[PDB]
Amino acid sequence: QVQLVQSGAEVKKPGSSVKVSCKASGYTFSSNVISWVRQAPGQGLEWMGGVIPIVDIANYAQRFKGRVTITADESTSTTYMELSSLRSEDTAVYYCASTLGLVLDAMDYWGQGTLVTVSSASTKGPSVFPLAPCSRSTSESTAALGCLVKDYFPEPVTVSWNSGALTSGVHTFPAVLQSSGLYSLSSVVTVPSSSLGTKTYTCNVDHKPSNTKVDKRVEP
Amino acid sequence: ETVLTQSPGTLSLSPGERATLSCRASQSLGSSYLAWYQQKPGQAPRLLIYGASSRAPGIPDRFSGSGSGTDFTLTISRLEPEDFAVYYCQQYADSPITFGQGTRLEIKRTVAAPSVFIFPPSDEQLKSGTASVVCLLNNFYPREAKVQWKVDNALQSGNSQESVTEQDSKDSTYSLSSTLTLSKADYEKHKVYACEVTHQGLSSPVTKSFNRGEC
Repeated sequence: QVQLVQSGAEVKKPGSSVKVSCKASGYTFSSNVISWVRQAPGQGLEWMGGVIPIVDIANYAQRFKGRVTITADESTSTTYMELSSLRSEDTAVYYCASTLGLVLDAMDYWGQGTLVTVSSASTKGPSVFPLAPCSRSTSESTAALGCLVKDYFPEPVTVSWNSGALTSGVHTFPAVLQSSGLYSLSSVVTVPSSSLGTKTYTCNVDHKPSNTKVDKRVEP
Repeated sequence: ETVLTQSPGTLSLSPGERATLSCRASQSLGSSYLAWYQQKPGQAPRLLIYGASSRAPGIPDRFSGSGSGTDFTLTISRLEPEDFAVYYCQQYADSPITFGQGTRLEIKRTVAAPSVFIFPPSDEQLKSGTASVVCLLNNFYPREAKVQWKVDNALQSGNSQESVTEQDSKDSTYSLSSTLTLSKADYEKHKVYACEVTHQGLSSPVTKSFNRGEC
């Protein structure tokens, strides 16, 4: 199976530098060109450059010239993308991809991506706060409850409700990276208004990097 | 650099229908140097078309590409559920390679107004010097919605973040959460906290609010 396997997620402080690897295997003939393309969360695709492994000649998008270096180790069928002077705008998933033959070309095989997060944060478990209505009109057939999972690092957290017994009507939102460099996320459930105050709703938050497990019973 | 502009920004269709996606380049690309990709959440892009009109290996025949010069089209003759995704064009006529901004191909359904909820900050949070106020827009369609935060009728800006769920695989709606963040000091300076929601399903914007002190 033709495969491009990239190195794992990275966290780097602003001003620092990151190096991501991409190991090709299963090619009958090694690719002429490996390209690197990134994508900031929620945004579009941005081509960075490429390299021709057999001669180790890279080419670059001029907006990254002088900050990006792409290199090849033909002996291990690995290529590397190094990006220096990191800023918040560099937080993105970085992909390697082989091309149909040329440097300026379409890309047919892609690596799984490497998330690079530019943050000054250290590992930190979340604070878990209830989201509960203070009032709710009678003209409301549904009510909402939730929990705010705030100020943690790095991703991910896993949020369940009622120890996993409650899945219908749940929305766990994409986390946002705050200007503090910590993540925050909400998870909510909607219920019939008559269930509010007759049933118990507890959110369970698991954050493996900090070995944190928190249950929060949500009440007004 | 060559700029690629895709249209429409969002294409809303049903399975079985024909989808036409457009890419317009700021300069001629010839009849070759354009590719189309599909991307689903959490996955790498998948090549569909190269050389403007050639299907990539294993791509079904319902996908086709046409065009030359500045105007290119991707057609999906009969949509499958698995085709609802974001689509990008890519030009490679000269360096740097550039992509279009993407077209969101989503499932069309009847307009659905969001159910809107506001949540005051907890006393637990307040202990630590920060107050987060959260507004939930639940199960709405189409995707376009605007949240404005007001604090004693003062329109807020720069102190909120929001995120949106992927279109639901069963009911075809979206949900959105917005968080207003303020120091405890500022939070306590004010009384009325409101989130105003504008959406096609609402004859006029809906506001949910609370008063600090009663909540």
